[PDB]
Amino acid sequence: MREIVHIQAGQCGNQIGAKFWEVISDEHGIDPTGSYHGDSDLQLERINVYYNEATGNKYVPRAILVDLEPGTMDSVRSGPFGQIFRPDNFVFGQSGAGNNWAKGHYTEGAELVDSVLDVVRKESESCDCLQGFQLTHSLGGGTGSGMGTLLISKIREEYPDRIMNTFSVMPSPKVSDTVVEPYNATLSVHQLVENTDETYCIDNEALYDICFRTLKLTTPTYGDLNHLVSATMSGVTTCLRFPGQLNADLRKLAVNMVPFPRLHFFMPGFAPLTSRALTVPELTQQMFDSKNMMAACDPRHGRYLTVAAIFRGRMSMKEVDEQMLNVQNKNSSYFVEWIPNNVKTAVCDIPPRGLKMSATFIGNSTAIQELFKRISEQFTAMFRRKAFLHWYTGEGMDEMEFTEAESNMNDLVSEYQQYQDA
Amino acid sequence: MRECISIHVGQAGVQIGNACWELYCLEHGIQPDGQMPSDKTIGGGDDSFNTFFSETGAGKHVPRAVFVDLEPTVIDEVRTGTYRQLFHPEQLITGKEDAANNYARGHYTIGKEIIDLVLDRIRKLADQCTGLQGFLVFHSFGGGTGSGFTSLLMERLSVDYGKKSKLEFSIYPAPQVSTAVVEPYNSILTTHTTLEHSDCAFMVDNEAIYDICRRNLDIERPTYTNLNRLISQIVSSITASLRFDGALNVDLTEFQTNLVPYPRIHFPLATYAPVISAEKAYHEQLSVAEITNACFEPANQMVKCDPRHGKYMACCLLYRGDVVPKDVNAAIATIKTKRSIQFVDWCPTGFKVGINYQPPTVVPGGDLAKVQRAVCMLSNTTAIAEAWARLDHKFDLMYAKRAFVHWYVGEGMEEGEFSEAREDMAALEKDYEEVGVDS
Amino acid sequence: MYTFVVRDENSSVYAEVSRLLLATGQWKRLRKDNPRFNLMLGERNRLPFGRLGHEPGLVQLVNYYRGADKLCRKASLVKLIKTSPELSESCTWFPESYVIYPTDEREVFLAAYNRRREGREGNVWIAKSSILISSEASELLDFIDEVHVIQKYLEKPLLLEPGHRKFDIRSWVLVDHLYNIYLYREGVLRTSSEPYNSANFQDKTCHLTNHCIQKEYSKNYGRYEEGNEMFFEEFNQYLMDALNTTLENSILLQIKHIIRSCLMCIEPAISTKHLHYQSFQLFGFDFMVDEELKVWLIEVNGAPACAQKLYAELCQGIVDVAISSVFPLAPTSIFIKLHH
Amino acid sequence: MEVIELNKCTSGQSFEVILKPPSDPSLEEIQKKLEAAEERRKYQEAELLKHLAE
Ligand SMILES: Nc1nc2c(ncn2[C@@H]2O[C@H](COP(=O)(O)OP(=O)(O)OP(=O)(O)O)[C@@H](O)[C@H]2O)c(=O)[nH]1
Ligand SMILES: COc1cc2c(c(OC)c1OC)-c1ccc(SC)c(=O)cc1[C@H](NC(C)=O)CC2
Ligand SMILES: Nc1nc2c(ncn2[C@@H]2O[C@H](COP(=O)(O)OP(=O)(O)O)[C@@H](O)[C@H]2O)c(=O)[nH]1
Ligand SMILES: [Cl-]
Ligand SMILES: [Mg+2]
Ligand SMILES: [Mg+2]
Ligand SMILES: [Mg+2]
Ligand SMILES: [Mg+2]
Ligand SMILES: [Mg+2]
Ligand SMILES: [Mg+2]
Ligand SMILES: [Mg+2]
Repeated sequence: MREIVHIQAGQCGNQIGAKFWEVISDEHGIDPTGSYHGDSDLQLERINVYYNEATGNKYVPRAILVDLEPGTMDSVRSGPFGQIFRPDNFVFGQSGAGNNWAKGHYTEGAELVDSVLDVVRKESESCDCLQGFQLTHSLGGGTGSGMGTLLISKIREEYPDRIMNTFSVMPSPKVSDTVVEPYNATLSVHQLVENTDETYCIDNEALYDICFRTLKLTTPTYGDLNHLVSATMSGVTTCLRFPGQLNADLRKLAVNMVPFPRLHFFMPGFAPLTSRALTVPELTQQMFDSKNMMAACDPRHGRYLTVAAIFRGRMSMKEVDEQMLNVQNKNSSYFVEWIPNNVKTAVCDIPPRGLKMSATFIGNSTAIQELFKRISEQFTAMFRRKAFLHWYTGEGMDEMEFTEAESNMNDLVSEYQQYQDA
Repeated sequence: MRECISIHVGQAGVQIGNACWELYCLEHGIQPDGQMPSDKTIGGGDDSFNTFFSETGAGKHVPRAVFVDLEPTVIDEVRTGTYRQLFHPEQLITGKEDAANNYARGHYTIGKEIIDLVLDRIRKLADQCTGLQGFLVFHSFGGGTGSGFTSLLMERLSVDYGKKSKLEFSIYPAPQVSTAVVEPYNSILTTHTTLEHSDCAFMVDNEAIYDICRRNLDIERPTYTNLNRLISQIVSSITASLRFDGALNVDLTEFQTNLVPYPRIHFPLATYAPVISAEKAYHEQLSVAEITNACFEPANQMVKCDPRHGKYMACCLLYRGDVVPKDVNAAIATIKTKRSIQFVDWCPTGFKVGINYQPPTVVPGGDLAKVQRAVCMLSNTTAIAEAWARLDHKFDLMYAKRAFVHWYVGEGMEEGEFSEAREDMAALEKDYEEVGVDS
Repeated sequence: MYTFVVRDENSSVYAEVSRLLLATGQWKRLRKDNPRFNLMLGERNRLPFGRLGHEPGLVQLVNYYRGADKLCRKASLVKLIKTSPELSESCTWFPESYVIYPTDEREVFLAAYNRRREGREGNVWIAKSSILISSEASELLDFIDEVHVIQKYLEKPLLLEPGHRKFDIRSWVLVDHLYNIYLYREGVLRTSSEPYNSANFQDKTCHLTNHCIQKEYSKNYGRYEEGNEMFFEEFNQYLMDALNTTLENSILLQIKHIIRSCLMCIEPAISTKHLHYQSFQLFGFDFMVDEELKVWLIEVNGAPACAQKLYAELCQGIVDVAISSVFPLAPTSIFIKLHH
Repeated sequence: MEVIELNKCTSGQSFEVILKPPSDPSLEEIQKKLEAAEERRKYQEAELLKHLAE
């Protein structure tokens, strides 16, 4: 359990992915050319988890950039850290997906998927011991939603005993592009229930609300939304990337955070929310607050199955344990009493850029059903009148596949409610 | 002379292994490189210390030890550290990917691929023993390797080395230490599979070691290095009788004879004192009366329980340093009347006492203080059952909902094995009841 | 905000404490099987003491001393008093009882019985378990043989006038986490409004000293006090007028002595000075008083109910000295502090 | 209270002080149960690759 292979699919996945590589390269002291110019070594210790070592002390990301149209991937190469990526890891089509799950999954994406798997296999063969894969993508579009879930299924066929991790961006009417996003999301959620170990639910509704309320931005761009995501992605991968006292790989995270196979859709959080010094009680209070959650769900409307906190910066370990147990013991109604010791805490000395200290939250709450209900209602509103189905049935699908995906997500909601009342 | 091979399984086993063999080296005057100036017999001699150390013609003193872990980073610290020259590379064994805090993965999936390799390296050590006694197995209850692979090894050691003794040093899980959430499963699965195959098992609750480091050494947040150095003192006090010349606990079978009347009931409660801070640079030396008194306080035990509500089957005192029999007899008589020491009806209510005049060595610049007399009390009490009851309750809470079971079933284990293992712990709890009360 | 759990539904004392803790606006109740608590109001039987004091960060308290049943079980009390090198032989205040089983005191019971049957000192003995009375040994042994004790029945009790009636004195003792013994200054006498019989060797009405068993068997529930409960201001006045002594001198010095001797004996077995969980407990000592004003111990009740009017004051005393001593909030001591 | 069997040497000494008097599997089954786990893993992998082929 050493190397991780990153994949990024579609517009959202590549833009979020590019920001993730900006942040962690800066933390690990890797400049845009790929050269290490850093002060500490607590940066190179587990650098090979996300980077390969080429000759001349060059550190190149173990990343694969995927899209069905070249526009967004050309923008990544033109961007600040576009030099660092392997040029032959850019796998791109010309046609585009048209925000259609069917085009990404069945017709247009099926052409390109073998070329991606060749790069995945080329990267996986050179690994000393592959942990698994992490994917960044949206569920509202075509490529990242459709082809990303196709990639997940194909990667599982070839690597069935490796961990499959995802950073899935959920659609919302507040930051919506197309009206067919509930179809695309419902189809993808059904795929993610089967073929992933760990999914981080990054709701655009929450990211918009965090930018609009607090932070206080009247007009948030995708860059403002992605600032929160790249901060979160840095936070949750901290134990994988640095030598924290906690022993840390993707399988151990899955073993402890996932009590039941289908329930692996986590609710991330972050503090402080950024765009000057914060204490341990204030961090602990913020990360558990509903206003700091990256999924638009009140955790007070459900119960925590498992929780995973990651404090970053040089602080008192005693004060962390007191404050975590303060929050935990005195809000004990919102934790399940049938999984003892279900909140764990890790501490890393190196903080993120431009913060003295921070705290990242990872929660397997039953309140995540609110997110899936919201998409189920948006789905069913349109599906009961067969609205916009001609886009999908024109690509060879039929109504039965939609009916199944709807039933499967409603089962998932029903399953979260089953364990909430226990 | 009769040898003793020490096996170290998983992270906890290896890192505690480092603490023990570091200490052993300082106690015998063995240097990092392996030279022992005190040893005049080169390449042999069969002294009391040779039970743990073999010798080469060059004058290197090599631990009779095998370090095993399913991932390399922990054993790599042994290979890179101060005592790399101590161990021959064949002793240090590492897998690629680890057991992920899963008993089933460590036992069945990954363990099966590495078990024949580990027994071969043990056989290499065993072939160079004139008169082997048995084994000392260091591991964790909570860890996937420590639970899973250890139980497989303990099964295979009963086949391959049938008549030999097998002693356990087990690290019992504590949420202060940050465990996994599924360690209650791993603890009960490995205990079930190992129960028939282990002769004597010294449980060490990390909660007790953590709180002793907090309370006595005045540490804000004890690291593993703090815990292991404290634990290694207790291991040293237990193993001292094998390594040094004396006439008590002098062979591993005596631990079994003295402490274990019922074969299943083989979990003695260790109690060590004094634990003193190095910041207290001049401290007022504790007498034999005081440290023997400390052996009946719950604060100084290795497992947190109340011996007052239970019954002693055997009690055994291992003094180290400036002690004589008169001091111990005077201390025992004073303690007799004060404390409520209830023994079982069908056992002699006595204390088997051992003194080794060489006082407890400490690691230079360590948090522990150098003292002139210390004691470790090994006592088979029914109050240890409390530890099983806590752990069995944590199991029942999760297993009532089948929580985390799919991870074990996914590695080939069955749901029957959970309830099998649980019913054996239910039987074990009942065995402590039958022995520990009048009705 | 502190946290506590309730595992005894029909504890009138600790249900009142539960309500008084909520009145502070600083305690709040959890479901009973939640381990994350500061205070356990535990179940009376099979309280899981082994699982207490292991939850990290939480100082855990409980309202029962483990092994205090030693004192509170009638059979274990007799075994304790006899086998202890601090009480037996030296002690006199306990009526010398004997244990019988369905090792046993078949041998010992008949030793003292025979020399009493020779002399003029009466030979009445009362039988009970952890409610029969007879002068003959034959009439007791039948129901016994399918924990049982045979105690020396007090044939010469102190009488209340008018009426020549019998009583037993209940006094509440609170032993806190530091083992400071606190006697509640208001006690109570469970009287019997029916006059005391003597020559009748079969009747069991006045003979029984209870409040509840005096309800069913007797219609006369007393107009001179209500119900069958007399308090420390009235009984002190009766003693001063009739006997020319106070409650303090004649009786209360002996009560405080017996409370000390019983609790100090078990202290090193039950105390939680250097333990991973703390504990307090409310005991209810029951006493008898003979015609020479010597006080006799009858039974120590480990989970006692209080009297109706005294619930408000006593339960406030419990939360002040026992609970809030360990868990401070943001007098007129209602207790008498016995040392230890 | 009395002390019995006191032994001595330059390194130390030891004794007993009495206070009151008194009143399996085989190698075949191991490799069988291990291979039974392997077959159940291979069965669960087979049903997956079957289901993925669908
Ligand atoms: N005393 C002590 N306990 C430890 C140490 N390392 C881990 N533990 C404890 O052991 C349990 C975890 O077991 P590990 O030994 O880390 O796991 P492992 O046996 O390597 O198994 P995998 O990690 O799954 O391969 C936890 O309950 C820890 O508290 C150590 O150095 N000292
Ligand atoms: C990949 O890094 C992580 C590793 C683990 C964990 C982890 O998440 C913090 C991690 O993510 C930050 C981890 C997470 C959560 C829980 S709550 C049920 C848990 O019990 C156990 C763990 C484990 N160990 C500890 C001490 O927390 C597994 C290790
Ligand atoms: N947070 C975030 N969401 C995005 C971004 N770009 C697109 N989305 C969301 O993703 C969905 C559209 O997916 P997109 O990636 O454009 O389609 P694809 O390129 O075919 O995968 C919509 O619901 C958008 O709100 C981005 O940069 N950040
Ligand atoms: Cl053999
Ligand atoms: Mg085409
Ligand atoms: Mg091809
Ligand atoms: Mg788009
Ligand atoms: Mg390990
Ligand atoms: Mg020699
Ligand atoms: Mg054997
Ligand atoms: Mg597997």
